[PDB]
Amino acid sequence: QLVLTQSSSASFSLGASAKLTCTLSSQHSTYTIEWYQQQPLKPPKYVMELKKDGSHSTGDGIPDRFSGSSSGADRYLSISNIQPEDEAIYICGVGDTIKEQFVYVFGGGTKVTVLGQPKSTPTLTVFPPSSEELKENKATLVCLISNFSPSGVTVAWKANGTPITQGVDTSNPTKEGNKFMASSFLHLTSDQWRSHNSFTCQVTHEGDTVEKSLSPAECL
Amino acid sequence: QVQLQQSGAALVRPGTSVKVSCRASEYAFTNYVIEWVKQRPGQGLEWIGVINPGSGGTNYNEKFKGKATLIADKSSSTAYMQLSSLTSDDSAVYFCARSTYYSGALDYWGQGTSVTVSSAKTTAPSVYPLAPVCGDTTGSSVTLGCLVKGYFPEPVTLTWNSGSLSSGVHTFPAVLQSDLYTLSSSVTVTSSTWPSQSITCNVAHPASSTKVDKKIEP
Amino acid sequence: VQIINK
Repeated sequence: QLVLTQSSSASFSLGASAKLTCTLSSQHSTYTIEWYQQQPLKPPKYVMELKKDGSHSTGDGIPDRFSGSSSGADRYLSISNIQPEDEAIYICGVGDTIKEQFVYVFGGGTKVTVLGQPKSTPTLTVFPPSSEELKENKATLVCLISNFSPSGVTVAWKANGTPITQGVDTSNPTKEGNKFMASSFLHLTSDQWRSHNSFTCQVTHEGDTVEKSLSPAECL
Repeated sequence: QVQLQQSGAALVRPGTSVKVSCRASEYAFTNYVIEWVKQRPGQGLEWIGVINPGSGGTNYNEKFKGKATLIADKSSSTAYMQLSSLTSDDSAVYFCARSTYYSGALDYWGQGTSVTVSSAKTTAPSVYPLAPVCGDTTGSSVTLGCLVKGYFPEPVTLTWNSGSLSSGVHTFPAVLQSDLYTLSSSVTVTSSTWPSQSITCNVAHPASSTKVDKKIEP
Repeated sequence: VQIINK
């Protein structure tokens, strides 16, 4: 019966004001909730306790730009001057005694995207299949994506300029110094590699696109 | 600084059981409780339950009764969760966290313990040298690579020229497909350096007691 | 009302 419904995953410009909604099941309109922040590949962090009257207490190392407020069953997390570090999934939780046992329940989470961050455009390195792998009747094309920030990219492989979706494994982005890196692998037969004019690794980042193509053909 | 220090990553077989530990330091262990949270790979948080170390009293999410057991040892300030009868569905990161007797806030969290329930078998990688097509040979710099295909488990260690090539090296974390990891590393040198000077990638897989050195040939 | 006792 104890239910937390979260505001649709939302995007905000850097420096703008964000307001997230956590909605309690109506009979639990009076309840105190907690907000959590989970940044990529890190444990959740306690943001604040937020009561029915909109009074709140923030956790260790939570800047003053996070505040909370309430209206009926609605619990709001407000972020003024939203920063890149504020990009995360924000999760609400609520505790109660139901059938004489303690229960804690989480909201499904709201993914918060911060638009207009300082941009470093990805570098691509693309490698053809090795002679050695081709001799095994197999062909892995490799696309190495580096020097980009923020971390959000997509990867598309093309064959003669058209989509190739099967046999692709693409990594999550990970930190490399103050930027990110990712990799993508396209698995073909040696026959698929020889039988096409070109293949393309196409990476989207912050509204930009970078592509790098390679050809099996001789350089004559 | 309040800290909860959890035990390291676990790779275990289905039908088996695992014990994760959560050691408290820098706060009064028995003035607070310990709760445990489950996070499946692309998913949200699932509350497992709570142990009051001072009382030994527990409360469980119904969904985990018979799956999770919470224990705490006051003499060592350590909480434990045994997961039993493990399946694919129990593969997750498990967090411990501090809470109070009378409030909901999980105010401090452990780093998390990755539990992987899998039948995956130890597999030495296939290493392939990656030279450019002729089109990528016309620059002032040249970028060579190493493909480390189909290994299990992590990690591999990769060096270039036994570590003599250190700057201009980018080693990418592995992709996982059907219980085999694949990764690639690149090294960028001046076009005057290669192929006139030898470049080799050195790949060690401690799990398999294998090492492979592949020379990059035009 | 909300009651928490662990």
